[PDB]
Amino acid sequence: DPHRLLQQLVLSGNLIKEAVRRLHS
Amino acid sequence: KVTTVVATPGQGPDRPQEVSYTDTKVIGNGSFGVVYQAKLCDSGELVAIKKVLQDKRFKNRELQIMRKLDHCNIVRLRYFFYSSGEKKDEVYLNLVLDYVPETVYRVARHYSRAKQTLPVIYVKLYMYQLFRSLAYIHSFGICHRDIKPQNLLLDPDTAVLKLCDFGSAKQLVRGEPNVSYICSRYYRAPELIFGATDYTSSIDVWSAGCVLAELLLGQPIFPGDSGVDQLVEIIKVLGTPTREQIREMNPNYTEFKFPQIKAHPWTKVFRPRTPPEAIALCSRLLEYTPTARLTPLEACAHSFFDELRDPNVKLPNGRDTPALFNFTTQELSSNPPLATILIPPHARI
Repeated sequence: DPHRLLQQLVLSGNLIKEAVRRLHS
Repeated sequence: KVTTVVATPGQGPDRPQEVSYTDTKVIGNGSFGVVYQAKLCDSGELVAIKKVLQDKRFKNRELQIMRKLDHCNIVRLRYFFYSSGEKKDEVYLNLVLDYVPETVYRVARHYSRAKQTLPVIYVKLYMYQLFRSLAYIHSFGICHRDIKPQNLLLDPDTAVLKLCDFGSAKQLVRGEPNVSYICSRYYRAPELIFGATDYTSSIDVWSAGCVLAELLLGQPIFPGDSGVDQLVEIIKVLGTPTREQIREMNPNYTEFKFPQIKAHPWTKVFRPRTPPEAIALCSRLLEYTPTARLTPLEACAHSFFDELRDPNVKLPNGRDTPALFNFTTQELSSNPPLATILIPPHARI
């Protein structure tokens, strides 16, 4: 579930960091 | 059969009239409600009728918004009437809008399937009108929040564009929070993805830059698969935002550490033959910093649209260009003096 996933990345403060990771895979 | 109802004129005196229509038929469904298409029995004209379930106690955001609006690049609300709700505290509002089967989406998808690109003339014409409508609705503090190719109606002979489907539109009031998961994924501004709730109508400009970019490329520029993939798609072009940019988008988002990726050249995002000024304009629309995006009016006045302000200009089919300079005070309010640049001395009456 991506909304939740997004909601967590945003709450946790790992949105940019996570997106970059995916950017490299 | 021929349906007849008592309706109120969208723009005009609050006194009802009868209104008969026919050849009614559903053309759209969803959470919002239902949409039909029909023909007016005394006007012949075809129209769309959006039927929404509304709570009697409150007003209807969409209805209230469409009533202030009276612009040439915005779908006109012909009439509106009500229907018997089922649950005592509910009614069905019937917005009787204007019907145009053609959309910038269909057109764009047309050329795309034909493997070629949309003529620059049309890209300037469409984007231009899009901005005026934006400038106009924004002047009221109204944000559409759902700008995309599909919500842009076209007259195939006149080349006139109209913004439509204000189902997500809302009159924004600073200090009052707005839902952050709004707007069609591919067109959603970065700040919305970062959870901003204090955003401005400049999320409509980010969206417009996306439509523009789409017309130049032949397909949406940021086809994210989810909310996280949307940002990844954005990062692929703009790279990662700077802290200053993040602060700007969402003053309340914190990320202590993240790898910094630089942006790719706009000159390479698009095909080699892409007109430079379209790229230039696009770079001032697709910015991370909301406050840095050009305003609709500033965009209408952009060098990319200079050819529309030329006296000789005509459509590829010899036809004249729609009304491009009939700006009103309302429409110019944000920066009245720009009026001298937007309105060619060859249009002054």
